[PDB]
Amino acid sequence: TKLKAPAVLAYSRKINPTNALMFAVNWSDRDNTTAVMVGTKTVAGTQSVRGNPNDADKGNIQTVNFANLPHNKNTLLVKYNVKFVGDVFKAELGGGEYSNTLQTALENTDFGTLAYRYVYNIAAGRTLWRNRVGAESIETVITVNDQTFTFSDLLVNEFDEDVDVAEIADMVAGVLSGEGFVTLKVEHYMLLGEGSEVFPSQEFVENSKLSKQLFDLNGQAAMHDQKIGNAIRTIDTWYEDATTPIAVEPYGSVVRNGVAYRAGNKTDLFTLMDGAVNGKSLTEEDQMFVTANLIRGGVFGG
Amino acid sequence: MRKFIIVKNVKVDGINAKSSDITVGMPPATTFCGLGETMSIKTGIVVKAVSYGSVKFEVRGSRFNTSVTKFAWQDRGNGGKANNNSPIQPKPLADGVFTLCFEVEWEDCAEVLVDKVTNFINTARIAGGTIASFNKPFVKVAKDAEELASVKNAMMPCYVVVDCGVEVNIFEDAVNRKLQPMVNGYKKLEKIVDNKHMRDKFTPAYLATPTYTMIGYKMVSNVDNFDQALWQYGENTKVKTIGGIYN
Amino acid sequence: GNAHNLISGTEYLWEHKYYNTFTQKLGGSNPQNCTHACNKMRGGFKQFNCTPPQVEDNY
DNA sequence: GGCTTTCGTCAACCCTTTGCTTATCTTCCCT
DNA sequence: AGCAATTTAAATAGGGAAGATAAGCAAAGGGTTGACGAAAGCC
Repeated sequence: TKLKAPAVLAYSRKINPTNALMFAVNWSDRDNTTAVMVGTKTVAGTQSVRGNPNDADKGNIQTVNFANLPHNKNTLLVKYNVKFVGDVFKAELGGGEYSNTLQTALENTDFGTLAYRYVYNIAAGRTLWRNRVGAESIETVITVNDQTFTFSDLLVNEFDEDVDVAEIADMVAGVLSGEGFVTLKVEHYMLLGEGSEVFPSQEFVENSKLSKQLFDLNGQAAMHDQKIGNAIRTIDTWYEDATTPIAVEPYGSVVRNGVAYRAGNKTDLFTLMDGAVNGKSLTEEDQMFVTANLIRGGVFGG
Repeated sequence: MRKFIIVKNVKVDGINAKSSDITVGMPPATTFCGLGETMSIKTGIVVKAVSYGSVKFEVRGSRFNTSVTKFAWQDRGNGGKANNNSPIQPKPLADGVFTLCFEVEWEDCAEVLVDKVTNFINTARIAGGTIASFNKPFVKVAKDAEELASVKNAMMPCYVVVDCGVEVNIFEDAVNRKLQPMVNGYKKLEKIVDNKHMRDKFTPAYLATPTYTMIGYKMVSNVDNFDQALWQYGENTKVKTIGGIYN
Repeated sequence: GNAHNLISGTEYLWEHKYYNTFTQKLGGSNPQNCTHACNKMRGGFKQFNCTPPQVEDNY
């Protein structure tokens, strides 16, 4: 009598960011929006591969895409548009009955602090991945339906209580609890410094002469929307022995650390979804993790 | 001293691609030799050989099956069954743009020869296919061998048929040496004693099984000897090239 | 048509992996009214794909 | 006495997934 | 109102880093294309 998940069950992304375009401004005249071009440089060094103490001194020439602030502007600006979409339990590819019993298994999830963690990850500047390391201050300006919100000092590791993140998260959770959508026009101003080096997203190219190739929109330095969205959904502090917020994944998995924080401890998304559709009463953190996966999206079947 | 008339880019569609039971595709040299003797009958210009090349040729269908023809209820006495679909006997159809080059011997001006060949081709039918279009035929002569090659290269671009001969049989060498098989003629099995259901009552008739030779496609300029591309009626109830087996 | 050509050619060109061919079921929907070989070899007879090479127009 | 219509009779597979060829070009020379 | 000069040489070499991954679903239908033989009204 177990309610098996359909193979075709798939949820769409309901936090849609745009490609985060990266401009250069000063800290005073932020309207002087000059775009940061990706340049290409070729750099000489040494090959210091772990298992090669022979090629060590031979030399190493690498062609890398670089992006820097110009030497007349000390502030990096990052412009993007988060798009929180409601209707969060209607799986656009899933079955009707399984998605309906998952919806009526997850009506009581606290959307307020889910939306607070999303808007906090926007406001504290987690969408600036390496662009926050080394900065006098990080000013986040979010336009939410003709309402400008200003953010100066927010520690990104823990989700502190403040009234502006809660104010934006009020209509973000109102969207995520029901229908409609809300658009967050985000502008980040990092006082990086005069001629400082900025960190755009890097593309994967297989057979290319470029060692590192950055993402460029018509030549302008930019971040990928998936990197920005990963930084939105980096809210998971509810897994086993949680010390830092990780990205919401179906297996709680990060690739760089080489460990899945929710695989092998029956806290992965699929076990809690099968528990939700089979009468196991979920916890508040557990429901919040499952709903965060449902608005991250993904196909969950087979 | 040799004379030729070339009809270039003979776009023909509706070609009966069923060359035989085991060959479907390009019409064989028996078809084009039959076309040559057809003009020997209608126009009176008696034709020794025909060299034919394929500019374009597509058999209607997929890469493994030909598109069958929706048959029409045309036999007598099967009314009542006419509302249902007519049964399909296998006849693949094809389209083809050809280039033909007829060895003729002529004693008048080239204009009346061109007009006679044009008036034939306007009423002709290449392999059961309606001749959709054709360029104005032009007369070229092969006084010597360099002039023979001039006529040869005047059929550009087309893939002519060269005979490569039978070693053991058709299937074996088609896999081994990878050459194409086609009908070079027929083999007579039995005399036909009933001439009532035939085209003529006086012309002697035989049941036949198509003999095949193995052939290759080479572009007309890459053919060294034009006599190896000119097919003609041999005296073995078959057709053959003037130059014999292509080497 | 030669019957030995049809049957032995289908068997050989399926045996010797010669795939430059067409396949035709001869009798139709139910080939037992045609011929015993069409009745039994229902997969269709192998005939030679006699298409010549094309001339590319853009040259 | 054929003759033309319609109904009954007799069956049973192992398939495979592009090349075939691959285009008609300057030396002497003197006017 | 066209005239704008000639030769001569364009650098040898050393390097172009590896380590990770490259999803799992579920679909992919049949509808016509039958000729001989045998009852059986019908000129």
